[PDB]
Amino acid sequence: SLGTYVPGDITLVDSYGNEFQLKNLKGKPIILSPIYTHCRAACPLITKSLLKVIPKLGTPGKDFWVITFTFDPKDTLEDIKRFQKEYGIDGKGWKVVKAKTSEDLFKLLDAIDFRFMTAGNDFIHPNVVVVLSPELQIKDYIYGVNYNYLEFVNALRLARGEGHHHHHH
Repeated sequence: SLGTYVPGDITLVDSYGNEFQLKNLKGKPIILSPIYTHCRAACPLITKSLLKVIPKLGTPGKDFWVITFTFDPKDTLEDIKRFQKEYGIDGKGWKVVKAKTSEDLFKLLDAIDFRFMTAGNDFIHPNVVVVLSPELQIKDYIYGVNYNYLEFVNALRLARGEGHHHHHH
């Protein structure tokens, strides 16, 4: 939900096995990309679209964090490491992570209003990237699988508390 905060005490584990809490990433805007590693449909499209827009915007780990996270609670460290290598993701400025426990997973998905449902061996789910402020406030949602530059620039400005002086609020 726009304007609400993602809980900072969510524990994530990166594709190198490093554990951290979401609050550890405070200080820069955060681009969050929910996927599952065995998706051969939407998630590669989302991730490939991100690979094409992110370099226009800045340097992950410096200007903002990028966090690809799996919502499939059966994905293990091996799965997220495989996903990272597949897309050439650096793994540090742009991380591929999983939730430590189901509570971490619920809490994250609940905060960003994301729900999924089983469809045979796949999941049905929305295509979304969430942009957070440096304090973990949800500032924008970008939907679909074919991202444009301007929408991301605008989202990052909102994340930084910028691009508002054209209007009295």
